[PDB]
Amino acid sequence: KPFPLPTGYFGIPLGLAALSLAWFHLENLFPAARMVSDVLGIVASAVWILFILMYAYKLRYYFEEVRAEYHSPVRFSFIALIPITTMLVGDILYRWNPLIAEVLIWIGTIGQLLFSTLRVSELWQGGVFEQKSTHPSFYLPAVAANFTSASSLALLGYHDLGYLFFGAGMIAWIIFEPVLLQHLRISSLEPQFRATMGIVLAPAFVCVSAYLSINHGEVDTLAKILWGYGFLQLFFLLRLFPWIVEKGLNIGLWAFSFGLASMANSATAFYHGNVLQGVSIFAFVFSNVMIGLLVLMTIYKLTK
Amino acid sequence: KPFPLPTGYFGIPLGLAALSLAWFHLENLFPAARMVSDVLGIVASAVWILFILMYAYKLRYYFEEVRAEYHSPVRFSFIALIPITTMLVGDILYRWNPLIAEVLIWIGTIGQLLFSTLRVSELWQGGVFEQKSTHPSFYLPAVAANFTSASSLALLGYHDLGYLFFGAGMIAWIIFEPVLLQHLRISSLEPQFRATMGIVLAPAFVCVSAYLSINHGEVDTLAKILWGYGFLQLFFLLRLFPWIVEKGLNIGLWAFSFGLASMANSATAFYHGNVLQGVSIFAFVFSNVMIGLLVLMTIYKLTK
Amino acid sequence: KPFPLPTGYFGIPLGLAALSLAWFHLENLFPAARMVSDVLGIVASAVWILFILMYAYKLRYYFEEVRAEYHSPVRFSFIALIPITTMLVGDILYRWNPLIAEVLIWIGTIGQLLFSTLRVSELWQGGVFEQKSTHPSFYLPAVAANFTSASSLALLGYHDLGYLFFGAGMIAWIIFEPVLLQHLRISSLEPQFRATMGIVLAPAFVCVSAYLSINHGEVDTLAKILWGYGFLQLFFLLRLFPWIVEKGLNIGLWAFSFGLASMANSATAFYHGNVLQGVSIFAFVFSNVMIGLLVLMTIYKLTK
Ligand SMILES: CCCCCCCCO[C@@H]1O[C@H](CO)[C@@H](O)[C@H](O)[C@H]1O
Ligand SMILES: CCCCCCCCO[C@@H]1O[C@H](CO)[C@@H](O)[C@H](O)[C@H]1O
Ligand SMILES: CCCCCCCCO[C@@H]1O[C@H](CO)[C@@H](O)[C@H](O)[C@H]1O
Ligand SMILES: CCCCCCCCO[C@@H]1O[C@H](CO)[C@@H](O)[C@H](O)[C@H]1O
Ligand SMILES: CCCCCCCCO[C@@H]1O[C@H](CO)[C@@H](O)[C@H](O)[C@H]1O
Ligand SMILES: CCCCCCCCO[C@@H]1O[C@H](CO)[C@@H](O)[C@H](O)[C@H]1O
Ligand SMILES: CCCCCCCCO[C@@H]1O[C@H](CO)[C@@H](O)[C@H](O)[C@H]1O
Ligand SMILES: CCCCCCCCO[C@@H]1O[C@H](CO)[C@@H](O)[C@H](O)[C@H]1O
Ligand SMILES: CCCCCCCCO[C@@H]1O[C@H](CO)[C@@H](O)[C@H](O)[C@H]1O
Ligand SMILES: CCCCCCCCO[C@@H]1O[C@H](CO)[C@@H](O)[C@H](O)[C@H]1O
Ligand SMILES: CCCCCCCCO[C@@H]1O[C@H](CO)[C@@H](O)[C@H](O)[C@H]1O
Ligand SMILES: CCCCCCCCO[C@@H]1O[C@H](CO)[C@@H](O)[C@H](O)[C@H]1O
Ligand SMILES: CCCCCCCCO[C@@H]1O[C@H](CO)[C@@H](O)[C@H](O)[C@H]1O
Ligand SMILES: CCCCCCCCO[C@@H]1O[C@H](CO)[C@@H](O)[C@H](O)[C@H]1O
Ligand SMILES: CCCCCCCCO[C@@H]1O[C@H](CO)[C@@H](O)[C@H](O)[C@H]1O
Ligand SMILES: [Cl-]
Ligand SMILES: [Cl-]
Ligand SMILES: [Cl-]
Ligand SMILES: [Cl-]
Ligand SMILES: [Cl-]
Ligand SMILES: [Cl-]
Ligand code: NA
Repeated sequence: KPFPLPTGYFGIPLGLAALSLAWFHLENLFPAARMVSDVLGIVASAVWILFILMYAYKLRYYFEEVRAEYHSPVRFSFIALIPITTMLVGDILYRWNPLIAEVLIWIGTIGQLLFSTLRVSELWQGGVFEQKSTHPSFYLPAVAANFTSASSLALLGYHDLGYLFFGAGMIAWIIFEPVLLQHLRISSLEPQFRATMGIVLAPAFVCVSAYLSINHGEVDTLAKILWGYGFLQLFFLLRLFPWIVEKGLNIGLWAFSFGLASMANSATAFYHGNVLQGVSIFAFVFSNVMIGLLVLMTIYKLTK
Repeated sequence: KPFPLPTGYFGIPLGLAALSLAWFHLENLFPAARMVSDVLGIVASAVWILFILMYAYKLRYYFEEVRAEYHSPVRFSFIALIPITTMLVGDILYRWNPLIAEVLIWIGTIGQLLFSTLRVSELWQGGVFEQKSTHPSFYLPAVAANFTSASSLALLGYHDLGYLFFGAGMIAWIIFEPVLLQHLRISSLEPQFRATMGIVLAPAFVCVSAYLSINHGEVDTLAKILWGYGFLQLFFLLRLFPWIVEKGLNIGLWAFSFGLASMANSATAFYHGNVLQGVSIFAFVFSNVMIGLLVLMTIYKLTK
Repeated sequence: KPFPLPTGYFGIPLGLAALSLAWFHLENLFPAARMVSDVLGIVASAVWILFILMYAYKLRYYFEEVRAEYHSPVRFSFIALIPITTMLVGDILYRWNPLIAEVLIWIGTIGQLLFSTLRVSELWQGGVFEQKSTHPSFYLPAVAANFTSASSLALLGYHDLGYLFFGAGMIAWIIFEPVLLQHLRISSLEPQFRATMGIVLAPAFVCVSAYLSINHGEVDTLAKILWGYGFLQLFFLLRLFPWIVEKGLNIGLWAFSFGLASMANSATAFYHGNVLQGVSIFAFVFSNVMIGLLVLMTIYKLTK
């Protein structure tokens, strides 16, 4: 029996793809990592293909559900997961076929830029977006899609292009988070949306990963500044975790994967640069354990 | 028959002065640019003189209109156009008389600092500024006046002073834009004010132009970050343009000139630094075509 | 007759400790400064000890007042003064006993991190913090505690750790000030709270002092950017001062000490780096005169 695939589900391959790329950067330090990087990679791409097929199905037979998602001042943001993961799969495929990889990366970059130009600017005409629309998911089209373009174009050798996209993501981040934290302080989020709190972890770590990708792994003052703020939000989120899962654990916690994987990626670069190697090992293992718990609970839900 | 000159009209020489200075930086790459730079320069200064005279007239015979502008939590910002363009005319005059140029630049810097100290701080006593007061024009006294002081003082050799003013402008920018974008998302702007959306283009490009002026044209990571965010807002604004001019074209679109000219200026520096030369040429030509359309429509309105 | 010590009173040794450390950095330029640095230092530590004892008393016999402070979405922030000054006293003691100094600095760092993880994140569950809770004092646990950890750990040789804490403070600063200034524009502050406006001066100068502490006194572009924004807020505050003390002078003005002392500290580094030496001397003297007026009025209040 057919069914419209919920767009949020792209968060699953996203996380897994990100984790692949983290292990991929351990290769020259520990060659066995390459094996791990391949397995995650293949799995992430399999799911991605399947999900793309399902979403194409949803575009033909449930198109009005997609349109309603697209016009919502909140739900549209999850549409951005599609180009994002498309770019990440591109990065994975680069290790085997740089030509398919570049095609995918350009599809994802052009698509996310076009999505945000169409929709996020249109938010500025007012009267649709409301105060209660201020959701962490807004980071996906505004910030994460940009950081992913930046690292992917860097992967292809377009470093200055990557810098333009990186600046767009970083300043969009700093421009949106103030009002998001203020809204969280005043109204916060209903249990149905609380799992979305995990995206709050993402901006600093995704930022630093894209920055280190474009600047050839140079762990400078900026990268440490970013890492400090990221660990601050990590601690806040750890303290908040009981409240976030107050109504029970659920697949929505895949929202943390993006931050967790990015932490692991950044950890790798901090480890090559010989900066805070102990914190790096801790971060790398902790994000891997957390994404492993997520995969275990997702298999338990699927097989039951 | 006398008439009080609307303060917004200083936007016209402002734009033209900025465009002059952009072409001025092409001189060592294409000497013919110097000719263009002179013509724009002279025209910008002519208008400036005329406008200053009119505004002096308005200060003597319509003073209460100026006072009402000054006390408004929205309209006061356009007063800042006067020192800003005063500084820009100073920069133009530097090519011929550095002494008049320095006098003008100090007048403009002291005047804008004194204006903002008097008025913007007073906003913090509450009860006059309202949520509906959150207008893009607030960037003029808070951000642009500062960036203009920074580049002008740099022009005079006061680089560290210029850096103080640059930091004031950049952090004021980052501190105000979050709530401005949130307000645009929720309420946006009535057609009477929509042309003011063009000032949203300005901060990143004016920032980067002032930064490159103070740092001797060094196109570094910061300048590329700024350029990326500026092009993001440019694209948003292009998408929004039909809505902005929904009630018809009008002289208010001169609000875009400041961003457009600044883009052209930054383009010049990016071209000397051999960074994204294709994007630079595109930006330079596009801003020149847009300001040319503005001059053509302003002549059509004046001669009809 | 016993009495619960008001937590805000830690602002007094804080300021004095900060001023000590400012003079301490003049030593190699003017050895007499070391004498001044010692006197302030000893006084700051005496008060600190006394205040700690009183607060321990308040914890045993007035515990419910402390708990009510802790649960308030506004008043909790002053609790952060305790670790902050604890760290500052640690820094002073370093000149004589590095072992006690390190113990104090770790107590203060662990304590402030734990305080903010417990309480500031909990703000994000909503419904307690209100729009009217947006107070400048929020900078203490969010921003200043972090900058103080950063400089203290640097003092101990943990420069990369210090950078993590510095980034947390700087991005927390930039993330909170937008909504604070917007709230000040719209509602501002009742006379009972107006003295708290002095904390608005603090972020940029405390930031730059921590940054120069961690980066070995290198006065670079960032430090000048910060100094420019700090002087902008200084001027705004000077203009606002009559309104701030509209209902009369009071001990609450010690809220300015933290910014003033930090200005003096930054001035020292700017003077060693040979950057804006005239502005540096002015800043150093002006903050010293202002904290001296504060000490004089506090003695007049105590002896009367
Ligand atoms: C579904 C994702 C694409 C599948 C392509 C798998 C290619 C198998 O790649 C394997 O790993 C090594 C290094 O990665 C390669 O050198 C070899 O091709 C093979 O050992
Ligand atoms: C990934 C989502 C892309 C599709 C987003 C849907 C946006 C289209 O929007 C809709 O398109 C219709 C076409 O008939 C028009 O009739 C409607 O006016 C318009 O609202
Ligand atoms: C949120 C904004 C943070 C920007 C961080 C900018 C830090 C770049 O600062 C650099 O650090 C080096 C220290 O090793 C110095 O040698 C360089 O002169 C300095 O430019
Ligand atoms: C990304 C989220 C971090 C992992 C969530 C761990 C759950 C934290 O809270 C849980 O309850 C108690 C602590 O509160 C402890 O008994 C458990 O260790 C922990 O599982
Ligand atoms: C990345 C975070 C999701 C992976 C699983 C984290 C573990 C959550 O485990 C937590 O343990 C508690 C008992 O200690 C339970 O009461 C909570 O419901 C449960 O969330
Ligand atoms: C109204 C603005 C001031 C007018 C001064 C015009 C000076 C004419 O300047 C012209 O351009 C050359 C380079 O710019 C100069 O070397 C020469 O003076 C002349 O060729
Ligand atoms: C460029 C605009 C500068 C002028 C701004 C007007 C600010 C003066 O403000 C007005 O000045 C009057 C002087 O009689 C006083 O009576 C009023 O109290 C005061 O509101
Ligand atoms: C919004 C804040 C962005 C600040 C950008 C800071 C970037 C300065 O970063 C500099 O980039 C160079 C790469 O060429 C490195 O060699 C330097 O070590 C590094 O300090
Ligand atoms: C700074 C503003 C950018 C220039 C405004 C160009 C007007 C964009 O929209 C106009 O309508 C249609 C596109 O929507 C096209 O037919 C036209 O090319 C264009 O003139
Ligand atoms: C800098 C932007 C102002 C200069 C003029 C931009 C051109 C705007 O041209 C646009 O073309 C459309 C038809 O294509 C018309 O419907 C719009 O009313 C008109 O704004
Ligand atoms: C209450 C704070 C601790 C008191 C310790 C005071 C130690 C007195 O220190 C004095 O200053 C000199 C440099 O500072 C030291 O070399 C000498 O110990 C002494 O001259
Ligand atoms: C420096 C301030 C530290 C103390 C903050 C008080 C936070 C404790 O909080 C209180 O503790 C009580 C313990 O009996 C509990 O019964 C209450 O549920 C709880 O609100
Ligand atoms: C608010 C964010 C401001 C960040 C300031 C970053 C400035 C670092 O910029 C540095 O300045 C030097 C100029 O001496 C250049 O030589 C370096 O290449 C450049 O990286
Ligand atoms: C940190 C606060 C700065 C010092 C406060 C100085 C008081 C400013 O205002 C006071 O009133 C008049 C100016 O308005 C003048 O007569 C006085 O010089 C000044 O004392
Ligand atoms: C750091 C700021 C506090 C130290 C004292 C600053 C001096 C404030 O002096 C001011 O002078 C005015 C008269 O000129 C009085 O009317 C004000 O009440 C008084 O605040
Ligand atoms: Cl579930
Ligand atoms: Cl470590
Ligand atoms: Cl018109
Ligand atoms: Cl190019
Ligand atoms: Cl008092
Ligand atoms: Cl100086
Ligand atoms: Na707000």
